[PDB]
Amino acid sequence: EKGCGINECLDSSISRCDHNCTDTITSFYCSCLPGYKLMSDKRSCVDIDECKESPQLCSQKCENVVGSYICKCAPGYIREPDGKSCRQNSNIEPYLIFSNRYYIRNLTTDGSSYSLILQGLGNVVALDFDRVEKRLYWIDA
Amino acid sequence: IEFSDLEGHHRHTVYDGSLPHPFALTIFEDTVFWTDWNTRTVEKGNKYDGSGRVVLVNTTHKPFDIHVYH
Amino acid sequence: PYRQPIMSNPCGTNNGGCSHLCLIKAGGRGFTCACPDDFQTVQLRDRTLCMPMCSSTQFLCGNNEKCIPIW
Amino acid sequence: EKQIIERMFLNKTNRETIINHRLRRAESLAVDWVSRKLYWLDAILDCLFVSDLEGRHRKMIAQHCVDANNTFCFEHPRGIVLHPQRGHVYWADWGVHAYIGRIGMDGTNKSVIISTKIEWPNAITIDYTNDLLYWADAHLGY
Amino acid sequence: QCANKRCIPQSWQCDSVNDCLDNSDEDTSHCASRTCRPGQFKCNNGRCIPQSWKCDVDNDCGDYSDEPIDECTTAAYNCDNHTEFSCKTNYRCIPQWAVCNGFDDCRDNSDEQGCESVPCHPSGDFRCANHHCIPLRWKCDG
Amino acid sequence: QFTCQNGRCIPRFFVCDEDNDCGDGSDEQEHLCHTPEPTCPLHQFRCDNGHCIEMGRVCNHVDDCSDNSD
Ligand SMILES: *[C@@H]1O[C@H](CO)[C@@H](O[C@@H]2O[C@H](CO)[C@@H](O[C@@H]3O[C@H](CO[C@H]4O[C@H](CO)[C@@H](O)[C@H](O)[C@@H]4O)[C@@H](O)[C@H](O[C@H]4O[C@H](CO)[C@@H](O)[C@H](O)[C@@H]4O)[C@@H]3O)[C@H](O)[C@H]2NC(C)=O)[C@H](O)[C@H]1NC(C)=O
Ligand SMILES: *[C@@H]1O[C@H](CO)[C@@H](O[C@@H]2O[C@H](CO)[C@@H](O[C@@H]3O[C@H](CO)[C@@H](O)[C@H](O)[C@@H]3O)[C@H](O)[C@H]2NC(C)=O)[C@H](O)[C@H]1NC(C)=O
Ligand SMILES: *[C@@H]1O[C@H](CO)[C@@H](O[C@@H]2O[C@H](CO)[C@@H](O[C@@H]3O[C@H](CO)[C@@H](O)[C@H](O)[C@@H]3O)[C@H](O)[C@H]2NC(C)=O)[C@H](O)[C@H]1NC(C)=O
Ligand SMILES: *[C@@H]1O[C@H](CO)[C@@H](O[C@@H]2O[C@H](CO)[C@@H](O)[C@H](O)[C@H]2NC(C)=O)[C@H](O)[C@H]1NC(C)=O
Ligand SMILES: *[C@@H]1O[C@H](CO)[C@@H](O[C@@H]2O[C@H](CO)[C@@H](O)[C@H](O)[C@H]2NC(C)=O)[C@H](O)[C@H]1NC(C)=O
Ligand SMILES: *[C@@H]1O[C@H](CO)[C@@H](O)[C@H](O)[C@H]1NC(C)=O
Ligand SMILES: *[C@@H]1O[C@H](CO)[C@@H](O)[C@H](O)[C@H]1NC(C)=O
Ligand SMILES: *[C@H]1O[C@H](CO)[C@H](O)[C@H](O)[C@H]1NC(C)=O
Ligand SMILES: [Ca+2]
Ligand SMILES: [Ca+2]
Ligand SMILES: [Ca+2]
Ligand SMILES: [Ca+2]
Ligand SMILES: [Ca+2]
Ligand SMILES: [Ca+2]
Ligand SMILES: [Ca+2]
Ligand SMILES: [Ca+2]
Ligand SMILES: [Ca+2]
Ligand SMILES: [Ca+2]
Repeated sequence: EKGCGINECLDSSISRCDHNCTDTITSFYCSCLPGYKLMSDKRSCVDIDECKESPQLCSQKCENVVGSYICKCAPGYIREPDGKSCRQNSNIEPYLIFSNRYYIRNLTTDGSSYSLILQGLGNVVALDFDRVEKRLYWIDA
Repeated sequence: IEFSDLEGHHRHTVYDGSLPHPFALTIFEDTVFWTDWNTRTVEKGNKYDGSGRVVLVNTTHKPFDIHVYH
Repeated sequence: PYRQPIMSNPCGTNNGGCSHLCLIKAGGRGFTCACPDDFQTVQLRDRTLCMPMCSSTQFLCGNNEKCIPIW
Repeated sequence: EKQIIERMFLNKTNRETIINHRLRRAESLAVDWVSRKLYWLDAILDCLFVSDLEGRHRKMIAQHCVDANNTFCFEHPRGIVLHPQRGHVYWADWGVHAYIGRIGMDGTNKSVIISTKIEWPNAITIDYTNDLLYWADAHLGY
Repeated sequence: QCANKRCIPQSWQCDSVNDCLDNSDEDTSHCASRTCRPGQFKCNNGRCIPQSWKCDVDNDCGDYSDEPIDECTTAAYNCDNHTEFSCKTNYRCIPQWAVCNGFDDCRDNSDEQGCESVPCHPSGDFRCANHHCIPLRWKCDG
Repeated sequence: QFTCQNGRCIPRFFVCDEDNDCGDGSDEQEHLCHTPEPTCPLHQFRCDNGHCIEMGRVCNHVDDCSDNSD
C-alpha cells in the first residue's frame, strides 16, 4: 500500500531512467530504446555490440554503431537489396572436394552433380588445395 | 556445431545435440557443409541457425575430409 | 449377499394366482401374469386364461404344462 | 460350445442342465433373485427371454426394435442386469446403432437409455447402493 | 414362411432367388405389398436391407433404390462424429476400427492410406511390421 | 478445393462463407468457424473488443480503449 498513485517515473533525479520509464501500481521501472541493454544499476542504458553479441544478424563482416549495427560484405561479394545477405560475385561457381576411403570426389554444392577426381587410393583421411598453382594435396594414411 | 570469435569468446551454437558424428566442415557464403560418419553422409545447412538442412549424398564409405574449392 | 439386496417378492407364496409366469410389473410395485412362448393370452374379467396353441409338429403335455417338439 | 445353461450349488454338487432346447447363441444372462426367474439374451433370434429358475415356462418379452422410430434394434445384444427394486431389465447392444436399452420385467415400456458416444458396450452393471448405472466400451475404451 | 410350408430366413425373402421351390418368395404380388420388419429399409424392388446400408455407396437393392444421392448428400446422413471415419472421395461413413485393418472399407483405399502414422494402443496392442495394430491376445496364438 | 465430408470439391473461397455450398453444411461447421477473439491473457489489462493495453491505461483519461470502454 506504498506509492499507490502509480506515478513514479515523473521526475528527474528520483527514478533517473536515462531513456524511458513505466510505473507499476506502486513504483517505477526503467526501459531502453531498441538495441540498448538495461545495465546492472537498473537506472541506465548501454549500446550492445550487436556484431560481437549476435553475429547472425549479418551474413558477413559487421560494423557496430551506437544504438544499431550495419552489415557490410567482404571484398568479392555484393550486398543483396534485403540489406543483409551477401552474394558471391565471381562467375567461378564453387564445388565441394571431399575424400573417402579409396576415393576423392568433386560434388556440386546443390547435390545436382557428383563426380570422381581420383580412385584407387589407400585411405585419404586429409585433403587440401592450392589456389596459386591449381594443385591438390592429401594424406594416404 | 559451434562458432566463436578467434579469441574463443562469445560462443554460439548452430546445431544443439542434433548431429550424430561430424568429422570435417567447411563454410562458403552463408552455408556450412559437414561430413557425418554415423549416417555416412555429406550434408549442409545455414551457417548461423542450421535451417534448411539437406543430405547431399549417401556415401558407401566414411567421408573424412571436405573443402570448398573457390 | 449384499450384491443381491433383500426385498419383498410381489408374487409371494401365490404367484398372484397366475397358473403361469408371475412377472414383476414395471416400476416394481405390482405383479402381472403371462403365458409361455406358444400359448394364447386370453383375459377374463378377473383371471388370465392361457391355453396351448402349439403346432402340428409340437406335442402338448397331458396336464398342459408346455409344448415340446414332436421328435 | 454346447448351447446349454447349467446350474450347480456353490459346494460343487448337484450339477444339472436346465435349458438345452431352442437356444441358438445365448450372449448373457442374469438371475432375478426376487420373483425367481432367469433372463437371457440371444444374438441370432435377437430377443430377450424369461424362464422359471428350473427352466420351465419360457417366454420372449422383447423383440424387433426399441423406440418409436425403429432407430435402435436388437442386432448384437450382449450384457444384461436387473434392477428388481424398480422392476427393470437393462441390456447393452453393440450393433451398428450400438446402445443401452431398458424394459419393464414383464416386457412393457421399452426405451433407449444411452445412444451417444457408444460403439462397443460389452459390459453393463448397476451399483445397487447409489442406483448408478455403469457400462464399459471396448472400442472407445472408457 | 412360404406357400409350401417350408420356412426360410427372413433375409432371403424377395432376394431375386427362388428358395421355397414354389416361387412364393419371388412372387411379385407378395414382393410388392410386404413391409420390411422394424429396423430394415425397404427397396422398391421389394428387398429388405438393414437401415445402415442406406447411403452405403455400394448398391444393395440392385436397382440403386438404396442410394438416393440427393438425400445422401445432405447433412441428414453425416458420419457419427468421434466414432466413425469419413472417406476422402466417396460419401461413405465407415466404423472407425475398420481403419488400417487390411481391407478396403472406404472403397477407395482411404481407410488404408498412411497406415504407418496411426499409433497402436500403449498397453494392449502389438505392432506389426506393416504398421498394423492387433490385439495382444492374438500374438503367438498360432 | 476443400473436400466436403460428402465428397464435394469446393474452392477455398467458400469455406466458412456463411453459406452451405457443400449441401451438408460441412464447409461452415464450427471447427473452422469459431475464430476466437483476443483473450489478452497474461501481464496486461483488457478493454472492449480485446485491446490488450498495459494496466497504466486503466481509466487514465486517454480514450484508447475502443469508445472509452473504461
Ligand atoms: C594442368 O594445369 C597445370 C597448372 O595450371 C598446367 O601446368 C601449367 O602449364 C603452363 C603452360 O601451359 C606453364 O606455363 C609455363 O611455365 C613455365 C615455368 O614457369 C615457372 O616459373 C615461373 C617464374 O618463376 C613461375 O611464375 C611459374 O609459376 C612456374 O613456377 C614458364 O617458363 C613458361 O613460359 C614460357 O612459355 C611462354 C609461352 O607459353 C612464354 O610466354 C614465356 O616467355 C616462356 O618462354 C610457361 O608460362 C605453367 O608453369 C604450368 N603450371 C604451373 C603453375 O607450374 C598444365 O599444363 C595443365 N595440364 C593440362 C594438360 O592442361
Ligand atoms: C522512448 O524514448 C524516446 C526518446 O525519449 C521517445 O521519443 C519521443 O517521441 C516524440 C514523438 O515522436 C518526440 O517528439 C517529436 O519530436 C520531433 C523532433 O524530433 C518533433 O518534430 C515532433 O513534433 C515531436 O515533438 C520526442 O522528441 C521524443 N523524445 C525525445 C525527448 O527526444 C519515445 O516516445 C519513448 N517511447 C515510449 C514508449 O515511452
Ligand atoms: C472361494 O474362495 C473363498 C476363499 O478361499 C472361500 O471361502 C472359504 O469358504 C469356506 C466355506 O465356508 C470356509 O471354511 C469354513 O470356515 C468357517 C469359518 O471358519 C467354518 O465354520 C467352517 O467349518 C469352514 O471351515 C473358509 O474359511 C473360507 N475362506 C475364506 C478365506 O473366506 C469360498 O468358499 C470359495 N467359494 C467357492 C464357491 O469355492
Ligand atoms: C423420429 O422420426 C421423426 C420423423 O417422423 C423425427 O422428427 C424429425 O426429426 C428431424 C431431426 O432429427 C427434423 O429435421 C424433422 O423436421 C422432424 N420431423 C417432424 C415431423 O417432426 C424424430 O426426430 C425422430 N425421433 C428421434 C428421437 O430421433
Ligand atoms: C417408461 O419409460 C420412460 C422413459 O422412456 C420413463 O419415463 C421416465 O421416468 C422417470 C422415472 O419415473 C422420470 O424421472 C423421467 O422424467 C421420465 N422420462 C421420460 C422421457 O419419460 C417411464 O417412467 C417408464 N414407465 C414406467 C412404467 O416405468
Ligand atoms: C539416400 O538413401 C536413402 C535410403 O537410405 C534414400 O531414400 C534417399 O533417396 C537417398 N538420398 C538421395 C539424395 O537420393
Ligand atoms: C465432434 O468431434 C470433435 C473431435 O473431432 C470434438 O471436438 C467435438 O466435441 C465433437 N462434437 C461435435 C458434434 O462437434
Ligand atoms: C410391415 O409393416 C406392417 C404395418 O404396415 C406390418 O406390421 C407387418 O407385419 C410388417 N412386416 C413384417 C415382416 O412383419
Ligand atoms: Ca551498436
Ligand atoms: Ca444378430
Ligand atoms: Ca455405430
Ligand atoms: Ca480395442
Ligand atoms: Ca428368396
Ligand atoms: Ca447401398
Ligand atoms: Ca480398412
Ligand atoms: Ca497370431
Ligand atoms: Ca461455404
Ligand atoms: Ca483507456
